[PDB]
Amino acid sequence: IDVVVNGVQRTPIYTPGSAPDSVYRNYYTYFADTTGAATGTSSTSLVNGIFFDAIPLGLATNDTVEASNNTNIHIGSASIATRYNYNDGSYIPAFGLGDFADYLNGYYPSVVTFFQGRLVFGGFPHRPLQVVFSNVNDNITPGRYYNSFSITDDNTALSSAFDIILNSRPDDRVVALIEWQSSLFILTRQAVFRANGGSSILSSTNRVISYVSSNGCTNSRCIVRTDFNVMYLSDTGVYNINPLVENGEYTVKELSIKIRDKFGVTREPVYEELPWMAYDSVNKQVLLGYPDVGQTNT
Amino acid sequence: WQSSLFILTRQAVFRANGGSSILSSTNRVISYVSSNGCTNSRCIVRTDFNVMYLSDTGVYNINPLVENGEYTVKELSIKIRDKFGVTREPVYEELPWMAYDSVNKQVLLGYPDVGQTNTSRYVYVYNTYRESWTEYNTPCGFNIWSTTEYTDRLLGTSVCSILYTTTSSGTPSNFIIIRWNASLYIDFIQRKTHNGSSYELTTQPAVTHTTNVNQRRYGVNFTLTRQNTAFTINPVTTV
Amino acid sequence: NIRQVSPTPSAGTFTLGATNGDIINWGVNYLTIYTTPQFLWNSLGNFKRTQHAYLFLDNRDGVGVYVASDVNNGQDINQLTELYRVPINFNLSVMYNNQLDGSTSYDVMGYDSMYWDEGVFDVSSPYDQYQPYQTLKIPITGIGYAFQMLIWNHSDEYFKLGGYQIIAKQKGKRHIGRY
Amino acid sequence: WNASLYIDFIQRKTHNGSSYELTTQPAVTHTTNVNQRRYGVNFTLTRQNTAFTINPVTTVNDLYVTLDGTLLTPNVDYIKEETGYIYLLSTFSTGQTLKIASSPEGNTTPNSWYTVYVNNIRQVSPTPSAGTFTLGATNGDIINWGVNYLTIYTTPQFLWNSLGNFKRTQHAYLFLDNR
Amino acid sequence: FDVSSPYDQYQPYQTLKIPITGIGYAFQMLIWNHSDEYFKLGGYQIIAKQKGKRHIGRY
Amino acid sequence: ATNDTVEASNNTNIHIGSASIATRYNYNDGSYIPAFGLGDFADYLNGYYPSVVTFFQGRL
Amino acid sequence: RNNEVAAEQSIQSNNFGGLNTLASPLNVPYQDSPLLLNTTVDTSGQVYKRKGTRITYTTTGTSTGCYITGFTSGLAYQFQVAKRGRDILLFQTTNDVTSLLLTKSNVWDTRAEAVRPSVVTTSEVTPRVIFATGVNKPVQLLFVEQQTTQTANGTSVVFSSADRFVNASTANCLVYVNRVLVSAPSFSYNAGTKQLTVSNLGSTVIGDVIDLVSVTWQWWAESQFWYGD
Amino acid sequence: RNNEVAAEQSIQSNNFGGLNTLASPLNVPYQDSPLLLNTTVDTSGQVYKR
Repeated sequence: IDVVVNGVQRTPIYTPGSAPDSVYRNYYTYFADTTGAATGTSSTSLVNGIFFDAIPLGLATNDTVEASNNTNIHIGSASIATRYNYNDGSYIPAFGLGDFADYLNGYYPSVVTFFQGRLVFGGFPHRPLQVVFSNVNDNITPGRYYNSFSITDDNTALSSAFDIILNSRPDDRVVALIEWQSSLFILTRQAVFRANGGSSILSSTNRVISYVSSNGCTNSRCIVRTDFNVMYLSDTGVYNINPLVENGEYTVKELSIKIRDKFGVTREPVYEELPWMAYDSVNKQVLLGYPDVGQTNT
Repeated sequence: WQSSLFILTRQAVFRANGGSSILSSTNRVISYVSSNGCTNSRCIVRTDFNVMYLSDTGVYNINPLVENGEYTVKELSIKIRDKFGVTREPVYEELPWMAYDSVNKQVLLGYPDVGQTNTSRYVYVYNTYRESWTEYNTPCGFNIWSTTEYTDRLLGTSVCSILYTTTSSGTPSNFIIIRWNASLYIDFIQRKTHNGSSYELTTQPAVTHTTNVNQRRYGVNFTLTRQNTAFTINPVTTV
Repeated sequence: NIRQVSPTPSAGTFTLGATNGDIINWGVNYLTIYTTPQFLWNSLGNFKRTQHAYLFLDNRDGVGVYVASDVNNGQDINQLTELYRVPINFNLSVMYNNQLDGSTSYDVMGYDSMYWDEGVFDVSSPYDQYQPYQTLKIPITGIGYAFQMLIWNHSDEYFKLGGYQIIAKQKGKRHIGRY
Repeated sequence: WNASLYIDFIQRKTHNGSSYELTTQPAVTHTTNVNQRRYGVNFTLTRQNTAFTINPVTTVNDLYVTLDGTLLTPNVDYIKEETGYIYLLSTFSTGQTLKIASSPEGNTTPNSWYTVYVNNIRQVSPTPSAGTFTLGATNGDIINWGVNYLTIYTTPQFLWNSLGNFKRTQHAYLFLDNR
Repeated sequence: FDVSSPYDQYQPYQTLKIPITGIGYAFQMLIWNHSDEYFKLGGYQIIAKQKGKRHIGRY
Repeated sequence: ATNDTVEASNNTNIHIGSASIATRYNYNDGSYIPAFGLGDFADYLNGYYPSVVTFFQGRL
Repeated sequence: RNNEVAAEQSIQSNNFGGLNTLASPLNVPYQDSPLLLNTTVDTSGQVYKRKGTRITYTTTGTSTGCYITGFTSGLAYQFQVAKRGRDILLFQTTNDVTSLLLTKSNVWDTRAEAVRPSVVTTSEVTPRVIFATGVNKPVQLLFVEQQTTQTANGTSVVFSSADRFVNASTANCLVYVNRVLVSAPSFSYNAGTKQLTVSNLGSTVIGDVIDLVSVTWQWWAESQFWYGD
Repeated sequence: RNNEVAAEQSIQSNNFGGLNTLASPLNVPYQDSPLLLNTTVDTSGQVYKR
């Protein structure tokens, strides 16, 4: 556990009355469960909370506190367990991301996008239909952007982070996220959902999820925006998302209706990651990389 | 469906829309869509284009109106109306079912007949894009309890159904799970390694009658026999 | 993967004289029928003498053959190799005058075995299956005010009709009945 | 994408007396069995990485077929079939190596599967050695080399609304832009 | 003389008349290329005459 | 305490299978899961229970 | 007359209309068919024979009010959850072979033996399948999963903090070793320290992934929630 | 019949429809191609090499 107060890293206190105990803005670590609480006595003590009861008590009312776990597991071997100091392999604090991503078992977000100035994480192995939106840009910490993911009663502003839970068919997970025509399209492996903030921004109190279609997407690399529409690759072909004249809600239209026989290899899970879509704006073209049976690499 | 909640009651369709907010205690407005109800909870499906449900008279989708944005119903099984209508007796209401096969963009409808109160007997396939209908038929009937879409650990997404092939005093005596779209063109495919044992067959399609000297005409199909092992015959009388 | 003559079942069970370790696949045949709309040339009384039916079939799913690597338990390799994985054959029945006593051409793709003066060398039977797209000219000679075609099958054989065309000529209104 | 030449995997180099590396030659390899006569050529039937697409016109000799290093004849020793198969007509044994490589100019120019430019002048492709070829060019010359690919445009099938009537074709007029 | 080969390439817009004599109930064209050469087809037209129904097969 | 949570449940295992138990969920089989306020609408004495379930806007 | 006669002498390739049994044989459109049996009609108008059905599972016994649905649990693990009479069945299908894994007997009573339920699944951390019969209490089937890595070469593995597997047995718990199901694992739970030892796993190499999936069933009991105030 | 026959004796310059592998060879529209390989189809209906 590394604690940074007002931009300066602070030293933990283990034995009361020691040398770092008389330094202001220093902290103790502790563990608490149903049977009581125990304060950390050494660096190897198992703790999950902090407090600031030093010889000088507490902090100023506007001091910023950043407590981070610097355990470099589930990451490459060139990483280091120190805070970012214009070096390689350091860590950047993600405020509240651990409340949704399992940093112990290794479940981490897999789909990322931007919507209304907010960073959006969509795909969790253990939370397949949960989408997390960060704060609006640099509202929590001036200078740093899209760093807050905490949803608590500490900050109840509409510009803070929030989340959406989707209800759909079994064996369904979020595979793609995109922004199009004032709406956010969440393409899950078996469905399409739409989030519209209306006349206001998409916040915790202004989220309405619309069910577009029961036709899902393959992966996050099979969604593109062209000069006219938004396209995605499904198990049966290529589908674009277009509004309805009846009520303004969005439906899907099959663009690869003439080449349906060339699609359908991706209903085996091993072939789902291979296909991709890219948009060539110079020639007004869409490139589709599609796999075959027998080649599982690309 | 489409920001709305559709409540299909046995004789009506209702819509609940929260507007720009969620559906809460102070934000519920119930709209009357149609007087065409639904059969059961397993006769509602969502396709890639619409929402489909089975009523007493056919299959209807729910679609919005251009005039004001309100929803109405459109009959999709307009060409096969004569194949529906058995479900206005309460005993046949639970039997029919609907399932969505997203791999082939099809809707499978299990529909019952008169004389078979255990399960549905006929399967009708609805190709969604062309709004088209066809029939899947097997000897002794497709007696299906339920059909769903599953994931085989090797073959991928597939469609399976639960059936019975042998009947004991009007009660099913076996439980079989089958998968659609097999590699061969025969029904109820079984694979076995030969170890010197014998191979079990399903029920032979046949009908049995007790002849009366004053009666010379005897039915062969299910409509005229009401027997479980009744099969469909070639309409060509010279075959 | 070799179709056998079905033995007589005993008490819902049958036996085979196969070698131990052989793979056995068995199932029940189902009846497949495609019916064309009735053609009347906008006349309920005029006869129409049919001459030919042209059927356009797609055989791309049936042009595949078995290879030597599909041999199981040291079976007869020559019986399996160059054998079509998906046999293609169907029946064509034509009925007239709203009656169901029509004329049937049974095996229009050809024989599934080799015949003298009919089979070809180096091509597995039927040799009409090996063409990815095939056009079959079936002579259907009959007279009626209304005619209709059923393309059907009741075996393990597969067909894929891509199109059809019926050639006919118009005669006088001389229909009297079936009896 | 969208290079200045009409060949794939274009590589440019300055000649310094060294050799030029080529990509994988499009070819498929089979171990012949005496009871099997049909061997697939495309990826759908071979599942091999170096599998290429063949010209659908069966009268075009776009293949270089070798049996244990011996070149085979397009019509005397094998047959190019419409279903992505090659049928062997001659006598062979089990365990022999059958290699089918892409040679768009036939058996006469087996190296015709790639194009070499020396100072914007097309040269006769030399025989590669271990995926590498040498040129007798002057030092400082610019060498551009790449792999040829098959380009096909197919017109819709013309039937004149008749599946039985013959159509004698006389001429095809093609209007081309050469700007 | 004075025109590089092919001399039909030097015309910005060209029309080629190609005699294709054959008989069949269905006919089809492939415009193909397996070399470094480039083509740009702007249009095509087929001339044909009708004959009466005598197709038997390929064998 | 003002923030104490209280859950009072009827553990009568009637109108249910014979393999059920009258104890709270403790990673067991046939135990009961508390449904807060469901008895105000479903008749747990005469056996009238809901027959259709769906999900809408994060609500069962 | 000309339109109909020319259409009936024309090539009929637009057969995408499917089955039409309501129109008279005189009035059936040229795109439709008056009798389709076991034929699949393509979007392009091609009519082909339908594929057959493959029997993946067979058993003998009385079955009434049956239902089946597909499910995927917390990890990528696909199952088939079925109701057969009074019982709940868990299936797993691989290469057209379906294996019965768990059988929860006597979940419902004789009144709901023949009643088809309304079924919905939840995408929670611990997923569950909700069965609703009109005559019995709502039922839930809960899946609880844990994952671990093997540290030693042997036939046993140790799950730490396995406080959710206090009643783990063959009738409740399934064990997967490198995504392969173990036929007969043995469970031993320690009360003093939260540890579950799973043995009879076979040959386990260091670094192998062991997944523990406990499937349980509960009923919904009426309750009231209040705060202390 | 007249429409199709006159269309197939007409100049085919509107080839902008691209590839159509789903339709039968008898049912492929005159704007479509049943087999396109390495050909770029322009908006105006011109088919050139890629």
